[PDB]
Amino acid sequence: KVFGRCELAAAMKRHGLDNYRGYSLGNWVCAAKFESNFNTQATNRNTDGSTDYGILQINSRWWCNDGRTPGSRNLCNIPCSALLSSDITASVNCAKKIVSDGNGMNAWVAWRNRCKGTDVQAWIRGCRL
Repeated sequence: KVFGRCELAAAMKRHGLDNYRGYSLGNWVCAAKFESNFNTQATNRNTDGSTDYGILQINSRWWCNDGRTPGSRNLCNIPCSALLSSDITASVNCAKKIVSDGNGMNAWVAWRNRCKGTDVQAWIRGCRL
């Protein structure tokens, strides 16, 4: 499923991401936009053989099991395919573990390179939250 930007913002707020660990809602919407273009089915292979899954492009080396990433952890205790659901609950809860890991949202290359230091709240203007 491809989200609308306000529809995603509403869903992320419902699941408690707004100001989670100090990151306002605009950061999470901006990250999703540049990681996946709001597409829950987005997958991307990495050079080391791991794969990124879902709206926040969560990686199979550490956070989920896809059965083809040898010597990998499953810290969110889910199959990676669960991150492709139009229900974003698993993606959001796993992201809550990731952002608490220590590096914050710098864990997402796209957020750091494309959202950090910008007017992220522009991503929720006009939305009815």
